Amino acid sequence: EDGDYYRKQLSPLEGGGWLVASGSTVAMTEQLQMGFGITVQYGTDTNSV
Amino acid sequence: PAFMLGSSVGNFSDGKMGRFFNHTLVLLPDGCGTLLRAFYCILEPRSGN
Amino acid sequence: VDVGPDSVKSACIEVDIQQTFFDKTWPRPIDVSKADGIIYPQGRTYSNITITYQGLFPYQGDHGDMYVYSAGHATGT
Ligand SMILES: *[C@@H]1O[C@H](CO)[C@@H](O[C@@H]2O[C@H](CO)[C@@H](O)[C@H](O)[C@H]2NC(C)=O)[C@H](O)[C@H]1NC(C)=O
Ligand SMILES: *[C@@H]1O[C@H](CO)[C@@H](O)[C@H](O)[C@H]1NC(C)=O
Repeated sequence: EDGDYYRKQLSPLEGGGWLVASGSTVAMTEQLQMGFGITVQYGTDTNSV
Repeated sequence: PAFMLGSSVGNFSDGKMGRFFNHTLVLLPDGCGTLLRAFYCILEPRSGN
Repeated sequence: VDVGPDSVKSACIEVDIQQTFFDKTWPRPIDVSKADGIIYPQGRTYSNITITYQGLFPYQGDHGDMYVYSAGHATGT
């Protein structure tokens, strides 16, 4: 649900403290919409895709 | 040598350091050094002696 | 998910701590002129030329984190 608050604990060596966050939601329509992200790489390996 | 890789650290049930969480990369040589077994999977502690 | 054969009874055998014996000095600093532990360029190569390159490398001559393993306790066979 919207306004949800989440949290978790942290190990002592990483500086202590508790990690906290808040989340929000968007409802569905009849048809589902999604997001795509394209990134291409040139010199990592042999040019082969 | 056999390696463990992870982004989350912690202490064990008796507080001993070495406990990790969530997905973890495990490297294990085997086959008298001929094989290089590896997996990015979930490790779960055992509750025995 | 993948195929993994399952384990047996969960009595883990006894484990010691003898790091005092493990404390031995075999320091081997790395020699860049000897060119050991030197990454290659990821996708290209050259031949018979000197070239400056920016990337990932170790410092010259570090003592590092030399650890070892050894056999356990044994009484004959
Ligand atoms: C690699 O390149 C070097 C120089 O860039 C070449 O070395 C020269 O070789 C000639 C012929 O043997 C000599 O007359 C020069 O004095 C050398 N120059 C030096 C040593 O600076 C070398 O021959 C090349 N290697 C190959 C296989 O062609
Ligand atoms: C060895 O382990 C892998 C991964 O758990 C498994 O896929 C394979 O079947 C095992 N082989 C034998 C002989 O148990």
